[PDB]
Amino acid sequence: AQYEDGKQYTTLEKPVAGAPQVLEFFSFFCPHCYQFEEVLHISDNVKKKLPEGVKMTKYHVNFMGGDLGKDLTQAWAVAMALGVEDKVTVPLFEGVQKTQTIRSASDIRDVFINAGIKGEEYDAAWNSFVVKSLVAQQEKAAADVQLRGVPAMFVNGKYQLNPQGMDTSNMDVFVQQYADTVKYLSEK
Repeated sequence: AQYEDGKQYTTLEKPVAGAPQVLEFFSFFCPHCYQFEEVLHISDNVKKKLPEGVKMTKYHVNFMGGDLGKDLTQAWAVAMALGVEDKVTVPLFEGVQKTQTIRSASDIRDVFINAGIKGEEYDAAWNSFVVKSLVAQQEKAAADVQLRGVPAMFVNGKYQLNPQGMDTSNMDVFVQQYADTVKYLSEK
C-alpha cells in the first residue's frame, strides 16, 4: 500500500481512550524539536491540512534536562493557561539550545517578562492549582503512551508518527509527507 503500519506510522498495541485528536510531545531540550519548531514548522503545516473540527494539542515532557526539564513543563503549563504559547516558544528554545542563557526557573521567568507577560501574572499562574492540573495532564498524556522519545505525535490515541520512515533529502518534502500522514491517520 502507500501508507503502511510500521512505515510512516506505527500502531499502538495499547490504544488510548479519550485522547486528544492530534497530540504532540516535545521538550525545549530536544534538538529535533527545535528543528520541528524553528525550521520545519511541523505543528503549523499539519494544522493547515487538518479538517474542520480538529483540535491540536501540544505538551512538554519531563524526561530531558532533569530539574530544569520539570521547570519547563510547569512553564509550558503557565504558557497554555495564559494563552501565550506563540510568544514564548521561540525564546525558550533559543534560550535553552542556542544562547544557553536559560539555566534556572528564574531565567525561564525572564523570557515571559521579556515577552510581555507581567511578573504578578506569571507568578500567580506559576503557583496556581489550574497550572498544577495542567502539569498533571501533560504528564498523564505522556504516561498513557509510555513515552520515551520526543518529538512525538499521536493521532486519536492509536497512531504514532514514524518520521524515520520518510525521507529527509528535501526539508519541504519531509514536512508535507509528515502532514499528509497526519491527515491520512485523521480520516482513518
